[PDB]
Amino acid sequence: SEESELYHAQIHLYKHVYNFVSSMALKSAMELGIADAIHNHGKPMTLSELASSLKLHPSKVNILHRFLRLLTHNGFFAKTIVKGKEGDEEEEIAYSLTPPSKLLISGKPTCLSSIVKGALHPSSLDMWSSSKKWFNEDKEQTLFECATGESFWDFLNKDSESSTLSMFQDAMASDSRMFKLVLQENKRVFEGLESLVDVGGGTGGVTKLIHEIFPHLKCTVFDQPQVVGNLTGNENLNFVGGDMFKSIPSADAVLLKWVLHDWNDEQSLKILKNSKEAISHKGKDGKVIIIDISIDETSDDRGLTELQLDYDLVMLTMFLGKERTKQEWEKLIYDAGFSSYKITPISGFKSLIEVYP
Amino acid sequence: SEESELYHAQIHLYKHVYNFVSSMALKSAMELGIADAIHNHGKPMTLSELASSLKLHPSKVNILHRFLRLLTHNGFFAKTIVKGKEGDEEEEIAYSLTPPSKLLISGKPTCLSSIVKGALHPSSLDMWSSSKKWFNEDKEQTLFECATGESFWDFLNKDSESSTLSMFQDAMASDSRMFKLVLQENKRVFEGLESLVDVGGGTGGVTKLIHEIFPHLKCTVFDQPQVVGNLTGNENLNFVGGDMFKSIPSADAVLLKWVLHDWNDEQSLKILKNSKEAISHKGKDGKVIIIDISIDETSDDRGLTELQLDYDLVMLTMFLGKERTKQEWEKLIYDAGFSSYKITPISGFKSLIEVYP
Ligand SMILES: Nc1ncnc2c1ncn2[C@@H]1O[C@H](CSCC[C@H](N)C(=O)O)[C@@H](O)[C@H]1O
Ligand SMILES: Nc1ncnc2c1ncn2[C@@H]1O[C@H](CSCC[C@H](N)C(=O)O)[C@@H](O)[C@H]1O
Repeated sequence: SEESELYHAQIHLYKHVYNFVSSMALKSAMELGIADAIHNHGKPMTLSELASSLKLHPSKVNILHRFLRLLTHNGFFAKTIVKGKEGDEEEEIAYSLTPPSKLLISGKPTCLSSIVKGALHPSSLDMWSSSKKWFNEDKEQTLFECATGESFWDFLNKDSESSTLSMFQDAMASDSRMFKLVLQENKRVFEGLESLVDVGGGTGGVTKLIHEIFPHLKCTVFDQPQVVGNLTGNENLNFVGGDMFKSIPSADAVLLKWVLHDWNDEQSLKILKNSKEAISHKGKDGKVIIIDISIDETSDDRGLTELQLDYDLVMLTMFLGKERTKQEWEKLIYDAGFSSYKITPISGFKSLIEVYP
Repeated sequence: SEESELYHAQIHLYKHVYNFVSSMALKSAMELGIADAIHNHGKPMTLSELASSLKLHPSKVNILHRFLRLLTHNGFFAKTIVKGKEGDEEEEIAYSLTPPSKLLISGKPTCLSSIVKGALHPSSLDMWSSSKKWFNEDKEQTLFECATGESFWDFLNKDSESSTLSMFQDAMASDSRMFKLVLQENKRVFEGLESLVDVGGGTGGVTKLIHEIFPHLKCTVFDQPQVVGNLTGNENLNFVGGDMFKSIPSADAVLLKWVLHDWNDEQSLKILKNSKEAISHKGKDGKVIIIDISIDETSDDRGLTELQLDYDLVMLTMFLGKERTKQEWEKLIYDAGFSSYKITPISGFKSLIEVYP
């Protein structure tokens, strides 16, 4: 017996084998618009009612039921027992939305539909059939290039991929929108700030959001001369062109939103150093705000670390990109000269790091 | 704040969105033969050593590392810290197998490679791109037929699918082999039995296994006249042709291995009734043994119920088949007249039901 003790070993194995089914079940739920239907019904909905709302063929009803059962077990729906109308139904089960599923209700600031649709789009999953060829080849490329022949970006730009591109940029907009919510949920981060520099803020889209929640904050959008060049306006809105590797505008705080996952530790350290100098005049009152993923391998929420590692693997297979771990984030901020830092989990699995001198 | 409280809602949502990545990571691990390599090294293996064993290009090494990190987090590998050979390596991490991964070592009775390879084969995953079309169409068919145009079985039989068919029948054999292990791990089930009837035992493949662990048990392979017709041999081996819906041979016990998930409750009840009569002469000493899936929705091992529900969904999308829940198994055995029953979990997520009169 000792050693050759299966079962515990098999349950674990199969559990990971069939994980994909849970994702496909969620995918279906959103592509069918179950949340919108129940929400529009605004009252626990019955299998028949939902079936009728989705205008499903009678043969597809029991398929809806099967998907509902699993999804309910996965916490995307709550089961209720409802009345019935006399000579029919007797005792029937009704379904209600749950916080997780409410995120799938469209026409709402919190809708994450487009994002889940892109994350589970065929162009995101089919490439995996080339994983073995990808591991054993001599060419350095993304798994997407290996399986498709072209890079992900070139694929979207094709003419026969017009719709695919609309979907992904809908997800992109949906992601930048959610930032607004991050601001709303973490006002204490920007509370005692008189000014802020949005490094690599491009045309000022993100600053605009910041201004929607904090109208009085003096924001200076910093980017390259060409990207900013002209642009002006507002007493609290600022556009200055320059090079973040040489110097970044002084302010109460420095925002680095999605600007460090593109640079290596060397280039990232210089940016952090220039960031510390830009707040240097505010002394121990200034702070650097980093918005990027941080994987906490030693976290107690194993599921969250796994989700983070999952995402990181998608960045690898699709773009050959990487996210940093909490420790390498620590090394970076300390090697830059800061005294402490505070990580705040945001948007499911992302992070908001507050760095203090 | 109340109601509009995200985060907890998002972490849950994304966790299910990106579940597929864990499956693809396991898929890679087996297609690369990481377990075989470490096992053949028979000592915790270093990233370099494994990289060299897999003969990976230098550019693919860091990809191996990324996949290893996640898989380790998912418990398929244990990290160790090893020596190093002087002027190189310094302190390097080594990887060891875990019970779950040891299941991937080939040339062993417990190897579940072929099974995981089929379960994660493109012919098993690509069809999901047609899920929306499948839900909204009027034709009753499997998701595989909807996306491919042909049934799963016809696909395997094609000439251009010779290899695909070898893979799936390797998985089938691998599954029937594992039964031998189920027997070894549950001898007390067949311990006090003098005889046994293997209903729908076909040509006696499964009885052969039963005879390997229990040489003295009198087994009578029961099936249709044509499938058995001739076949004879052995004092403890028996072949009798007939119809299980009319009557099944008497014996100390009746085995129903994968024979009930093909019949509806009506046909399944008749088979159970005829099974009770076949052991009727042994009184309260006889038993009916059912080997088929049982989903325990109220189980405390939520993960196992989810895995079972996952599998059940694959049977739906690929064959339009179904597995039963523990309660509907209960209704069946009680409506047949039995007094009690005992469910024993086997092979990861399957079940072995012992039914008593
Ligand atoms: N030397 C440099 N100085 C300042 N900005 C630079 C730079 N090199 C590149 N960039 C800018 O880096 C930005 C990276 S993208 C930054 C993302 C942005 N804050 C968001 O929320 O989406 C680009 O807008 C690019 O123009
Ligand atoms: N009326 C009947 N009586 C007995 N066997 C029947 C039958 N109708 C169909 N079968 C048999 O039902 C079996 C279902 S498959 C049973 C699976 C088998 N015990 C295993 O371990 O793989 C077939 O072998 C088929 O020949």
